Amino acid sequence: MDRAAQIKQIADSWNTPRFAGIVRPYTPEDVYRLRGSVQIEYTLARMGAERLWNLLHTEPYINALGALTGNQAMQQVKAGLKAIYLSGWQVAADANLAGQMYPDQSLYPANSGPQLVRNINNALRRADQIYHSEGRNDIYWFAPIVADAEAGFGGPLNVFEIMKAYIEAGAAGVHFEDQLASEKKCGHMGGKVLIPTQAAIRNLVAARLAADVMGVPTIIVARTDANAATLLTSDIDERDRPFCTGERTSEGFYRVRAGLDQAIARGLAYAPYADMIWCETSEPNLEEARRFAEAIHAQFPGKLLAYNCSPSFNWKKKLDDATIAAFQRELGAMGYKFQFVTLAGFHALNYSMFELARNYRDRGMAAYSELQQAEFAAEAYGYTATRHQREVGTGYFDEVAQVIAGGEISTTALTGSTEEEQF
Amino acid sequence: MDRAAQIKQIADSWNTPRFAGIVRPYTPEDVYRLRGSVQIEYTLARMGAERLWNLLHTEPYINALGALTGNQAMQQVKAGLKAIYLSGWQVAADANLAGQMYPDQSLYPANSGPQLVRNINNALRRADQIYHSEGRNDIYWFAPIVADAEAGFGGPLNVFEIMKAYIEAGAAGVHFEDQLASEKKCGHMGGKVLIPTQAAIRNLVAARLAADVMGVPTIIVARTDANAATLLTSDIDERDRPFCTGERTSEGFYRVRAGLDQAIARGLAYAPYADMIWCETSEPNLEEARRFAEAIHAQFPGKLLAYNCSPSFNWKKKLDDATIAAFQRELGAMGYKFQFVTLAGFHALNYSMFELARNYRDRGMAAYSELQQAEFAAEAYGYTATRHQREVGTGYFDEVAQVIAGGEISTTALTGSTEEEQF
Amino acid sequence: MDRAAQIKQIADSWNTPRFAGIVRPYTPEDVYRLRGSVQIEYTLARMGAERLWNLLHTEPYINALGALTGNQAMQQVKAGLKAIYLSGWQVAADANLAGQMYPDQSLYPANSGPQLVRNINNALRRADQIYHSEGRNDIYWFAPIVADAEAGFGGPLNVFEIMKAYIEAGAAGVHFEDQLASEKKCGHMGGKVLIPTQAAIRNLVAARLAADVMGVPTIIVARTDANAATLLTSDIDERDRPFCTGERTSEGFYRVRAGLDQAIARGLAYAPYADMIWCETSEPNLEEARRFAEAIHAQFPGKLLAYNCSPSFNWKKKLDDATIAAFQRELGAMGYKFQFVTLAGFHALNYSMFELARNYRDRGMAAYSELQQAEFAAEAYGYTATRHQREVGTGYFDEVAQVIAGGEISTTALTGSTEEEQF
Amino acid sequence: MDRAAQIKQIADSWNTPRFAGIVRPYTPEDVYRLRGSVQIEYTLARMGAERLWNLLHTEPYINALGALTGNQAMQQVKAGLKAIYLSGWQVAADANLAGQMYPDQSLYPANSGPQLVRNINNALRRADQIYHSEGRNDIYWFAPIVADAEAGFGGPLNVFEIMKAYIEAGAAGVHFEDQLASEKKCGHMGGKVLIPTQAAIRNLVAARLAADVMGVPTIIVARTDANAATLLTSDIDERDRPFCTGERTSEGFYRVRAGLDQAIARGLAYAPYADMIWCETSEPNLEEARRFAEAIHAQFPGKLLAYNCSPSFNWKKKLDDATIAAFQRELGAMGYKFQFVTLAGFHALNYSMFELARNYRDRGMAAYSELQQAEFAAEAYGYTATRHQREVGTGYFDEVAQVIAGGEISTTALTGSTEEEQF
Ligand SMILES: [Mn+2]
Ligand SMILES: [Mn+2]
Ligand SMILES: [Mn+2]
Ligand SMILES: [Mn+2]
Repeated sequence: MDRAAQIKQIADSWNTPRFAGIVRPYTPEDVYRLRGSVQIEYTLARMGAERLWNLLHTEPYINALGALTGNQAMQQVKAGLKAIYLSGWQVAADANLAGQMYPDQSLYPANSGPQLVRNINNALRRADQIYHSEGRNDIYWFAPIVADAEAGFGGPLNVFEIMKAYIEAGAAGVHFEDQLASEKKCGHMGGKVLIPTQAAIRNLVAARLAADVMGVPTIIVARTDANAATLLTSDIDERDRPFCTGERTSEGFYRVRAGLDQAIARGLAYAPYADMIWCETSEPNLEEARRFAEAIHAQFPGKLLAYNCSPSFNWKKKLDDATIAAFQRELGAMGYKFQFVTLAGFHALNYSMFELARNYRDRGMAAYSELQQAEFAAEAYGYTATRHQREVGTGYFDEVAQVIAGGEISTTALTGSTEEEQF
Repeated sequence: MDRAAQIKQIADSWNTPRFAGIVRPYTPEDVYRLRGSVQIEYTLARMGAERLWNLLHTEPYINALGALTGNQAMQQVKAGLKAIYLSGWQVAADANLAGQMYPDQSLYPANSGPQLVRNINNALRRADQIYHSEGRNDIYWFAPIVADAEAGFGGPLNVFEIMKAYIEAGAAGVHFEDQLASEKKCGHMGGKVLIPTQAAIRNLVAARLAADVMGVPTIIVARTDANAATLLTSDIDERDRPFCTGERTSEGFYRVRAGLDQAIARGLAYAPYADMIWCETSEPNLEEARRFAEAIHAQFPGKLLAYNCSPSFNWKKKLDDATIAAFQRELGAMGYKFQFVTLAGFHALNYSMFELARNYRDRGMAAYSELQQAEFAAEAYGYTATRHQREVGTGYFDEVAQVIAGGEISTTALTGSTEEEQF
Repeated sequence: MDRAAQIKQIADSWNTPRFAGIVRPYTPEDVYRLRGSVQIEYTLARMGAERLWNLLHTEPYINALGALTGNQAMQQVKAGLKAIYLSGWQVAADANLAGQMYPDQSLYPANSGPQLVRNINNALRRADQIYHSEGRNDIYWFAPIVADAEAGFGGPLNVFEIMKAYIEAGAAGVHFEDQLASEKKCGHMGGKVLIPTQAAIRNLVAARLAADVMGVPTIIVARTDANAATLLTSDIDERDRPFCTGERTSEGFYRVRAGLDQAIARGLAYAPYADMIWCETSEPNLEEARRFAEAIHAQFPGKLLAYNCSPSFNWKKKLDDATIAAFQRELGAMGYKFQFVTLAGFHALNYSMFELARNYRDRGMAAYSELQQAEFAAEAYGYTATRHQREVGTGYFDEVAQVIAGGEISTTALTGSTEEEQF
Repeated sequence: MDRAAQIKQIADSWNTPRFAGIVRPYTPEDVYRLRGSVQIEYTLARMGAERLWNLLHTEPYINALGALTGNQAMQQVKAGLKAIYLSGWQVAADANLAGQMYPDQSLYPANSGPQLVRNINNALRRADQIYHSEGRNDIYWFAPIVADAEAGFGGPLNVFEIMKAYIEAGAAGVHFEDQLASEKKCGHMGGKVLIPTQAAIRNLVAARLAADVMGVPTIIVARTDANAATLLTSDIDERDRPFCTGERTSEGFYRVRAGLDQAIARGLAYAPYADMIWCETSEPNLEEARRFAEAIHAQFPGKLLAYNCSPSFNWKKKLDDATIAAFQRELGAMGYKFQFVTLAGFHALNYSMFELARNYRDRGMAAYSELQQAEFAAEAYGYTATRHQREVGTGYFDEVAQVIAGGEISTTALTGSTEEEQF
């Protein structure tokens, strides 16, 4: 009976040092029933998961920046960062399948993040294909990507579906938050509304079930928005009543005492279900992170923690230049093994085009010459995109075109280009 | 007869200073027969063509940069550039509906170009919604976009469809080139192939017909890659026979004598069927542009020209600081009223992120600080995206939410945000 | 300061027979503040809106079927139906931008509906382009489409965005229903959850404010699932308190007294905020729809109703042939001016393909030739797709190529075709 | 090296009974150089191509229908067809990412075809998912898909790129035709233009290289339109000169003597670089088919052929009902192991909706109840889609939902649904 052999193999897989901490309130029987008859392979997802787990257990910490194009993810890997962050904020702003500029209010189409992850993996694969074609070895391009699944884009089935989509697109890891989908909001926005703790756990179980049904040890990050969230949908859950002042808004939200206490309560509740815990934060406060991490290690020794080094903070207002300089080392040492500047891509794209565009209006081609000279200078450090035809794969596609002809083509592109003759 | 007015009203619109020197080898009765029973209204396109036309005549010249995201487009407009360039090179590298990193060899889906125009206009539309709600109006958001139609992605029927798609999306001008569509290549790549003059003209006719059928006076830009391309597909056209050496390649291609000679032949053929002539060039050489300008102006005095200040040139290697600085004034004088840096969008993005990522790898939040610190300094020039919640409409959608609510609303986004607290 | 002229124009358009007894809890100045500098024209939306309203005021009733491709819509208009239904259920199952087969649980991307409207309006537009070129005009092609906006896919902001999307696509009417977005099911599935009355009203205001913002009088259709829904998110609304039992579920949902009385409570609550009321129903019961009409008209005389002649009912099981044959004429007398078979596309498509497939396995082209004959015979009833090159516009694009070629062209498609030879 | 060992794995995988008599004008080392550093698994494409090969070699022949929705493909598999045809034509008319209705004139976005293969595999994945959850085995859902790549949509790299696209979407075979890509049109349209035989060969080689790089034995079908095509781009190939009259068109096309001898010249040139050969024909003439099967097998013994049972033929005009009944049986014994009704999807869809729309326009719900009854009748033969909630996976998701809850759930959809009361 290969039914009983398959369920056997599911079970053995579940019972390894990965998953040591974690609870699955479903049998292997259940996963078997719901995964169909043919097990599809998700190479980039599996590789990304295994590589992210190992980095997280073998590095001081993993520091990322959000990317909203493949070209950005590419230059992040070229610089030597070992993981890539997929910001829903950045997706709303400038990269969704509605083609709109959106504030972080869950207004964009739900397949936007997965498609971007798929685009980022595609850029990374072309980089690798190009490097491989030149017999280079100096970069491992399949950087784990950690993706924003917001509040699930609805109910647990919506969670289940987006988890599967992120895996198909090949994400190493996926974060889910405890906000009301109908009213999801940026973590550094007012008006945040919590769901019942049991609600947030159902969401996390749907993540893991999805991941199991795809047969990938995708990393589940449980985020909580409870440190600032002074609104709750329902007082039904015994764990949430203690935080309810017993008053109610004209929409019938329950008012709650937000602060590290409600953040810790949610963190503790979610941690048997999550590979990593994320506590949204009003400011960069190394002390608040020490107390949050202390609280969580108190009952969950060595549980991975992630920290948002948000551009949503005015860093040099909240902190002296020495503390900033040490911030990621300090967060490192408390257990925050994954740290990510969420809106790095937006700020990098918007500021960089503003400075070029404004100098261009003023000084025309002087502005562009200066950028091209900055790009040449940066070649000493790894940068190469100044040679933009090679950068995007004109080299690679020329070699394809030559294998297809047999050496006899008058239409080789990189040969006789301004790139080969002026750089 | 209501039909007779419609056929009269088309004709009247053709017989205006807008179409002063340009030939339509088809009749008002034709446009009528092909345009359906209902006149659909393309506001963004009409506005853009009318303003692109008025600007190219009023202003000394109009310099633009390539946008590949809505955000790049909008920061170009905020920095006071009066028009946006849509590079297909850029669509191919990092912004196409296949989600692939591609060289400039028409590998991406043909609807990628227009989807991006819509996306950009969606962003300028949200910027305009924002400024309007705030009673500001110190900026004109609806900058006209000039878009890459490459070589029409195939036959004249393809040219027809991609022009309509671009007008639907709100392009002000579209540019077609005279490369073989199966073998289309960056203009600065080797191994480019010409179609005959009559085929190149069929494409520009199909493009005006598209525009006449939609009822919009869209600027038509005709590009010649003949300045460098030494391959041609047919010896069929009288005007081209003079350039064929007599050699033929193993593929079939007729070899031709490239040079300013061929470009002038092509430009002069195209000039009566286009609004603006763009001679692709292999170095940023002003005498070459002067020679070309006077050649067209000899026959077509006051005909509009376009110069691609290509990042595919190495400006300091090829020019002294004085020329670079004066380059665009020079071109404007010669009659080049639209000057564009095609790959600006690409190099801003890649350079900016390689530089943030690299500094961030060594120095953690100290690097991100310097970007935030620079973003604040940039406000002296009119940069605002440092306050990123407001930049992308958080404030606009609050107003909408409060109007929907009466005013009784607890889930407002911007009030209570770290953005109001710390900025 | 032409502000005051523009605000006056907004106000006047609101005091017309259209929008008689239609409540807007907002001012013309609010609309002015949100709509932006510039007023983009939505020709199909305007036409469709204006036409659908006239049709509901001059016809015994409009009876329509569900469409999930252009071709389907196209043949519905060819058959003489005057309007088109866009089913979210059908989007779910076989026409969504995730390209997944889903049950009706809002598991698909929220832009799938508006995309499908654009595609239909495209097919219809080409049908029109063809007929116009051939000089025919026995069909008016611009049958208004009524589109499913489910429960807004989230909050009032989610509603406002999806309305505007539908208006860009060219919908005449959009329905919203009073289920929770995260728990949205098919109205004939079990375990539906209502939101509070004040919540549904906010969604219907967001809808209108979207329409006002876009200068288009789009039909708004408030749906209620309160006839069958035994759950509710919150007892906050004074108006809902009567229906609550006081039991709450293990998830916190308040049990309520599902039935025509709740359906009626919601209908009367929504009626002043929508042009059309639709009471979902669990069997085709004329007496039921009589009660419901009497109740609404009791307090809102004239109010247009809409009825789902759902395929989710077994029509033979529930009704004799006499009533089935009378059903739509009876509803029309009651004020159900828009009646629609939601899953007509689904059953037509799956049945037809299964039957062809089943026969083709056993009998090969013997089976296909029966269909091919069935199709010729259908020419008695007005079918023409049997000649499938002319059906999709081979002739029309041939007319375009000729105009382009100046009559020339040795590549015409329909000259030489097996269609001219064999049909 | 591990390099030499990977190069070998490639070399060994070619040196097998598949690839039989198949020339690659490149080395395993070439595939290694271009394939990047990781090799991604492609389960559906590998299963599809292994199964297709196996069917084509063990069944008397495979007969398949066109499909333009997953639902159409679903039902094709359920009625018991062993394979699915993806038709570029159908994609043009009612299934393209332009959302346009198009004639078969290569006017749609190239990734349309691959996007539709994804959707269909998804549909079959959810059917399989359902049948597993109900513990059924009677149907094998993973029916191989044969998809249209037209003329590669451009140069050989466009062929490279769409072949990959088709593989990562899970296509089992892809077909390529020797018409000029910019003038590409229906096999049964006039005005077809041939590319040189050397160029047809590059496109096939491009196809094999893509499949080899993704490491999947995708079935390549070479198609020729040289039976009817009387135009050619270049008289350059020495195999093509014989058929040149020496006349030229104004466009510069070479007139050629079209017919079975030209199609046999193309078939014999292409045979060594394809697994299966396809001669496009103007009528369902069994003699023509024997003369082709013969010409080809004379030099390429046991070469698989494909036949288009085209709906572009008026079947009962050209043949007696005796010959029609026996048509696929005969073609089979001649060696035509793949036989497909290209446009079955279009005809099934347009017929069934026109018929219902017309009946519904006259007799209202009497018309719909006749279809539903016709649907119930069909259950005798395996149809089940009349219970439409179970068909699209409401049951499957109810089980997912119940495993996430652990049995404490009041929002189960089939529980209390009209489907479970009336069916
Ligand atoms: Mn987020
Ligand atoms: Mn280009
Ligand atoms: Mn629905
Ligand atoms: Mn085809």
